[PDB]
Amino acid sequence: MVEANLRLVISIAKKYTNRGLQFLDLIQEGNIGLMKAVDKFEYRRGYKFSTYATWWIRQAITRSIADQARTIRIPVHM
DNA sequence: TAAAATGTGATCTAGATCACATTTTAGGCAAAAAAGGCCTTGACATCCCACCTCACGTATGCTATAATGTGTGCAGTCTGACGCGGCG
Repeated sequence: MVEANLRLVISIAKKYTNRGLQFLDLIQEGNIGLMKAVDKFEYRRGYKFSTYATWWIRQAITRSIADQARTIRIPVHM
């Protein structure tokens, strides 16, 4: 599953590899959200998988950029 | 020889005498008491300490139409010598 959907991970990743942090870190975090979605996904919902891990990936990257990527940590609320 | 010094002598005038009683008052010796030095007491004032203390802030979780191989805006190519790994 994971080795299959790596291209989803990288595709979504490089929408956000504008000069925020760096490519490969967005990619790696994307693989983390991917592994979550593989751990959680239900076939019985019968939907496509792409959407599910799209959400999960996007969460993971979207707050790893914010936790990291600065010398001064601004937490999520600000 | 000009100009300053020298005798008339009786009539006075501010202080000293002189023995003894009474003050004083030292000065200096004993000290009473008061006001510092010693401590205490009551009363205040201000805390240090810390002991709590709720609101706001913060660490973390999912969101099911679906979407799946970068690139990406740069460098302008300095150059002469010296090592080293191919390169026959």
